Amino acid sequence: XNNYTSLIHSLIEESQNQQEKNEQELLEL
Amino acid sequence: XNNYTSLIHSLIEESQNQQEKNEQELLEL
Amino acid sequence: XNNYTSLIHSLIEESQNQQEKNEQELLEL
Amino acid sequence: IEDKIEEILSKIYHIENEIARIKKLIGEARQLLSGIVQQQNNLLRAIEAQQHLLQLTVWGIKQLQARILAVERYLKDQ
Amino acid sequence: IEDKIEEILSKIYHIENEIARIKKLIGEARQLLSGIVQQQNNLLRAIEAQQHLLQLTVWGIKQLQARILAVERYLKDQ
Amino acid sequence: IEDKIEEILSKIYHIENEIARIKKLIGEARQLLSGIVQQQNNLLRAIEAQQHLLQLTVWGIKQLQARILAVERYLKDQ
Repeated sequence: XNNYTSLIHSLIEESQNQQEKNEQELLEL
Repeated sequence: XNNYTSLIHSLIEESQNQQEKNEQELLEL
Repeated sequence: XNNYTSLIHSLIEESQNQQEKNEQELLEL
Repeated sequence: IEDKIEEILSKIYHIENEIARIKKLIGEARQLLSGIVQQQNNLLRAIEAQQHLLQLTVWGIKQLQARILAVERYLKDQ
Repeated sequence: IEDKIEEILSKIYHIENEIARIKKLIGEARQLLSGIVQQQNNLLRAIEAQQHLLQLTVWGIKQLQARILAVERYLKDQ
Repeated sequence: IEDKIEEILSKIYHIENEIARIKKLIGEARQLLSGIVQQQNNLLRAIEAQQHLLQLTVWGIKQLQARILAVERYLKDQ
C-alpha cells in the first residue's frame, strides 16, 4: 500500500511555502 | 477522473521551454 | 507497459547525486 | 607624485571596468535565477496535478478490487 | 595635483559604495540560491514518494488482471 | 599630498582585494547555478517518465473496468 500519500501532501505543502518564499526574496533583489 | 491529464501535458510542455531557455542564458554567462 | 520504471530509478538515482553535490558546493560558498 | 598618482589612476580605471562587467554578469545571473524560480513552480504544479491523477487510479483500483471480489464470492456460492 | 587627486578620491568613494551594495545583493542572491537548493530536494523527495505509490498501483493492477482472467477462464469452462 | 595619496593607495589595495574574492564567489555561485539548471532537467525528465507510466495505469484500469463489467453483466443474464 497513512503511508506514501500522507507523506506527499506533506512534501507538497512544504514544497509550497518554499516556492512561495523563494519568489518573495527573488523580488527583494 | 480533459481534466488532469491535459493540464499536465500543458505544465510539462511549458516546463520544457523554460528548461530549454534557462540553459541558454546560463551559457551566455 | 525494463521500460519506464527502470528509466525512473535511473533519473532519480542520477537526481540524487546532483542534489547531494549542489548542496556541498552551496556550503562552500 | 607625478607619474605616481598616475599608477593610481590606472588601477582605478581597470577597477571601474571590472566593477562594470560584474554589474552586468549579476544582471544575467539574476534573470536566470529568476527563471529558475518560475520553473520550480511549474514542476511543483506538475507534481501536484500528477498526484491528483494518482490519487484517482488508487481509488479506481480500490473499487475494482471490490468489484472483482464480489464476483468471486458469488461464484463460490454457486 | 590639488583637485587632481580629488577626482581620484571621488571615484574611490563612489567605488567603495558600488562595492558595498554588490556585497549585499550577493548576500540576498545567496540565501535565495540556498533556498532554491533546499526546494529542489523536496521536489525530488516528492517525486520519489510518488513513484513509490506508482510502483504499487501498477502492482495492484497486475494482480487484478490475474484475478479477472481467472474468473473469465472459469466461466468459459462452465 | 605625501601620506595623503597614501590613504588613496590603501583604499585601492583593499579594494582590488575585495574585487578579488567577489570574482571568485561569483565563480563558485556559477557552477552551482549551473548544476541547479542541470538537475531541474533531470527532475523534469523524471516527471515526464512518471506521467508516461501513469498514463498507462489509467489505461490498464480503464480496460479492467470493462473486463469486470462484462463478467458482471453476463452473470446477471445467467
